[PDB]
Amino acid sequence: NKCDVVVVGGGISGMAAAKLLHDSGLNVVVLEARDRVGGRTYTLRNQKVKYVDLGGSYVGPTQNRILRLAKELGLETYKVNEVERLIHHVKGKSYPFRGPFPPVWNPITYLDHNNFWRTMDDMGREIPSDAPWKAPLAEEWDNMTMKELLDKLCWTESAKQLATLFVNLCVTAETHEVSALWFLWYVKQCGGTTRIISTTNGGQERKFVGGSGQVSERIMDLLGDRVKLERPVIYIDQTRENVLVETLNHEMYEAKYVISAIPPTLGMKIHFNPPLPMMRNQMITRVPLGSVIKCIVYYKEPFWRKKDYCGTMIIDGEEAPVAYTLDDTKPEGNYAAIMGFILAHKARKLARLTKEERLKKLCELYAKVLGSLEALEPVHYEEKNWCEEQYSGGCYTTYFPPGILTQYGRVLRQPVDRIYFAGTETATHWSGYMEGAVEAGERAAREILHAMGKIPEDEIWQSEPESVDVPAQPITTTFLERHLPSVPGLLRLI
Amino acid sequence: NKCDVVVVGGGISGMAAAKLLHDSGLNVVVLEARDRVGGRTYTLRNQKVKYVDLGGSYVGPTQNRILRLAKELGLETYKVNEVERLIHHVKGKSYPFRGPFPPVWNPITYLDHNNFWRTMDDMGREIPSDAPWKAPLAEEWDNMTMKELLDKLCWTESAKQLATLFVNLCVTAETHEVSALWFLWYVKQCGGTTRIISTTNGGQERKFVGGSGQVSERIMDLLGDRVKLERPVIYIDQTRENVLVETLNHEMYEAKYVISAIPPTLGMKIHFNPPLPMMRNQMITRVPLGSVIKCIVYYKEPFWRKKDYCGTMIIDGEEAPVAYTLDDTKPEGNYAAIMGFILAHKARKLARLTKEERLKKLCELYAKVLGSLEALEPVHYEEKNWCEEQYSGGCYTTYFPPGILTQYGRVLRQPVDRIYFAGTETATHWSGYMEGAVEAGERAAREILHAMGKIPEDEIWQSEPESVDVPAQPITTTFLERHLPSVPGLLRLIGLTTI
Ligand SMILES: *Cc1cc2c(cc1C)nc1c(=O)[nH]c(=O)nc-1n2C[C@H](O)[C@H](O)[C@H](O)COP(=O)(O)OP(=O)(O)OC[C@H]1O[C@@H](n2cnc3c(N)ncnc32)[C@H](O)[C@@H]1O
Ligand SMILES: *Cc1cc2c(cc1C)nc1c(=O)[nH]c(=O)nc-1n2C[C@H](O)[C@H](O)[C@H](O)COP(=O)(O)OP(=O)(O)OC[C@H]1O[C@@H](n2cnc3c(N)ncnc32)[C@H](O)[C@@H]1O
Ligand SMILES: NCc1ccc([N+](=O)[O-])cc1
Ligand SMILES: NCc1ccc([N+](=O)[O-])cc1
Repeated sequence: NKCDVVVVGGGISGMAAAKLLHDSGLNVVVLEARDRVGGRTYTLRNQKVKYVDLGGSYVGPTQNRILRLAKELGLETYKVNEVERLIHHVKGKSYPFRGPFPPVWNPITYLDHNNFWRTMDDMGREIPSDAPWKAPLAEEWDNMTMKELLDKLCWTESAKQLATLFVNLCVTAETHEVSALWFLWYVKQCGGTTRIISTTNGGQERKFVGGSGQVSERIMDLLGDRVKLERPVIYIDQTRENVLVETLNHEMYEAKYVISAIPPTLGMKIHFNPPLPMMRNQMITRVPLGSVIKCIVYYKEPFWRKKDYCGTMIIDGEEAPVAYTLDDTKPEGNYAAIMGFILAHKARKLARLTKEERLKKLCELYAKVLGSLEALEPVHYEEKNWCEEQYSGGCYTTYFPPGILTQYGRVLRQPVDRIYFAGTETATHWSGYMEGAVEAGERAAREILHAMGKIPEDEIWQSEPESVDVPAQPITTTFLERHLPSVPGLLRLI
Repeated sequence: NKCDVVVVGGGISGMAAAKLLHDSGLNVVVLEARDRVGGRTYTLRNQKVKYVDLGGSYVGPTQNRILRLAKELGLETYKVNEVERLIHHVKGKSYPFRGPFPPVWNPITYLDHNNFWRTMDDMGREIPSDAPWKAPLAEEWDNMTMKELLDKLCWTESAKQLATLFVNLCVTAETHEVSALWFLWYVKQCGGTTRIISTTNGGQERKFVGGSGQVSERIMDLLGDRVKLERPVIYIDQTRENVLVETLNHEMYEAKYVISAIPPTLGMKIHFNPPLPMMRNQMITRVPLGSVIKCIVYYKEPFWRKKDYCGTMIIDGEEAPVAYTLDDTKPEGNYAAIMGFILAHKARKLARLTKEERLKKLCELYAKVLGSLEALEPVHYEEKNWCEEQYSGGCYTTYFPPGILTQYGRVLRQPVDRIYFAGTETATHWSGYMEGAVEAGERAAREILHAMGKIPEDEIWQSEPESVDVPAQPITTTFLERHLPSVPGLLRLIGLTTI
């Protein structure tokens, strides 16, 4: 029944908010729709895999909040294998390489690739992390898809194919589905292209020993009986002195304040009294999540390492079910595995198959790309299609179709009376990630502390000390990278 | 508690489904979220206006199902005033005209305008009404916005400006928001550009005497206590023998079958057990409704008619709050009024103002467009912002952003076990309209009758006899319209003789 704050949603963001409020001495209740916490993180345990992250998994330098929270909970990280060579597979052939970016030899193609990445970052510098709709060319960029941008920018099919894969991998959506403004903001707020795509020194550097699901589980342990599982919220009534929150099983909860820590569009599952203001009412019908199947194929050994391949594959083309893989082998060197993402329209297309059929397709792809018959002899398989999840809507995160961010973006984290908005979608740094989940949860919790007169306005947004365990190397460019001309620039010079 | 079919939603589609089922001898219940039926139709009555439609209103030739349903309920139509001249207001000046299309004098601009409309219809012919995703270039067209299509097609700012206004008016959304495939389908399934934009001989030809909301009200009267108001559905459980439907006030309903007659995205407000299949799960988060404020300004007399203006204004330009108006005077000639739409981004922008501030802006616009100081002397004002409606989501209808119709379109009316899908969005002829609501409601009811073994598969989709009261003139083109070149075609012809 009665408490200080009801938190709707027990993913990382809701759990982080609840923990903060609880630690401050308030009485909190977390209402969670599922029979588990973790949300878009989910760690499966069985004897075959020991543990595997079927949802959110990777953390890296500059993600200091998730690192701090996890460390406090007694968790440790290990490094994703990137010792040996990466592979770029293009037009049916594998090209091994080192460093974050797949190399390019054709000079014209080199100029075009260089200019594409550079231009993404140039554009991003004009986009405020906390208010992308304030970009000088906000409307122009918002009224275009990433597909139109790429069509204008890329003078080679090669650069355009890699740019397209980059978009599909980053936001699990097609270039024609997403706003140019939103995508450029998305990249910028993760620290730029190099940081977002990198394993070593970027977002995919590390995983948690034992799985990321332990973050939400261990907070649930701390909160004890304050977490209510299988309590989908159906109704929020703000017409009276105390906020009334009702669940599907008819339980009633009364609080001074509410934190909505669910994906924005999942706000649609709640009936509001009084109705939401017009802008939020429409916003929450305009913001879908992307489409992905996360697939993990297990092998007797990490055989790719013997051929001086780390297990990272960047795989061009329509025929490939999976466009990106990483080595998912345990730090001990056992439970050898390849993690792959089936992205965007392929998730939709390949979902029609059976589990066994998808396994076979992945193994045949990997055998080709790795040039290894050993890829054809899997010992186990796990996968999760996030498109089927009623209480997620997709993965990894919410994307903004053209026109939406400029028109509706400002209401995303705008409080509605006594409802404050957490969830990774509301973060300003690594929004879309576990890191942004923590930022948003703790910020929403502190907005409530301030509303209660407990802290100054000054302390709502709080900086994070850099992790000593995962230090960040700065992102550098070369003189030639900075100053080499684009394709049209070379033509203007001619 | 127990019945044959629960219908979720008491708008025209749900009411049409419920009526058909009831007439066939089944026990039906309608569960309606609001304290009223009608949904996206709403007829306000007070002494100042007598009655006024604040939501859906116009019907016209080829909309035979809504016409038949309304006639059977004892309703009559009247013709929207189009006796005098229409006005096209462009770059601060008004140009009166007759006929559906605003005329163009510059022969280059003339070629461009002609080619634009022609091309919309050309492309539409390639799109099946019942399966737009089967169009030969479906993916190509779906992966483009209407803005990109317009940028490629229109060689003049003049054609591009009018085309933009046409999209905004038709689907209450910006050109950059909507799929080109979806918009081309949407126009084609209303019978094409001429039919959709026309008053005389098109969609805006007529209104119902007394308001469109009488359609839903009169069906409610027929069904009696079977319509439950203020019963928003929160939960549908299909795990057992009978389907279980729960409302917000905790009432339980058990049925053999369910019809969902709500806007597709509003399916999100229901928790499903078992969960929806993956495609529908994601589809319902991908399909927003448009943005509109419908505004009616009342005057002492229909003074525009004295100046040989019928009251239709097509008003281009960012500064104009309202891009389209029609005369909304009663057929008796009293309660003189102008209806105008505030569309898409302007609905969002101008919603920040007060009602009094919006009235002032509209009057000042109308005075300018009509060249009439009388427009500054309104006697009354009514308006409705459909963006604020929890149980509509917007108006007039659902639009599809780029990429969505080809990926998700096929599940829109695909049954989910014992749930069948009605609502205007699922129609194949005049989807988006009251007409499409009737088609979809009755088709969904018959899908259930067929499932029950009561009718053959053959009878699920049923043709409609043409109205005798509202006959449809065919859509014609001229020889020149058909064969005049586009701008680039003229240029190709020039480059050819220069060799
Ligand atoms: C799915 C996924 C995500 C992911 C990714 C790969 C996949 C396949 N890889 C990631 C990675 O490597 N590194 C990273 O940092 N992030 C990665 N992502 C995304 C990441 O998992 C998410 O950003 C993060 O988990 C989001 O957290 P948040 O707390 O903001 O949101 P959530 O996990 O969805 O939690 C919401 C909870 O709310 C419950 N819910 C939903 N509706 C209700 C109602 N009505 N009532 C009560 N509770 C509700 C959900 O069940 C959920 O638990
Ligand atoms: C808003 C609008 C619409 C409109 C238009 C102008 C405006 C401003 N002009 C039109 C016109 O001139 N001619 C025409 O034919 N159509 C026009 N439109 C669109 C038209 O009104 C709609 O196409 C039509 O009314 C749609 O009917 P349909 O039956 O398909 O859908 P609905 O009216 O939205 O009814 C849905 C009902 O469901 C209830 N609801 C919603 N959620 C729930 C839940 N969870 N549980 C129970 N009931 C629910 C809604 O309250 C509604 O009554
Ligand atoms: N959520 C996992 C993930 C996200 C982004 C990239 N990337 O390369 O941009 C790789 C992997
Ligand atoms: N829903 C009203 C309406 C719809 C479409 C048009 N049009 O011109 O295409 C006019 C008015």
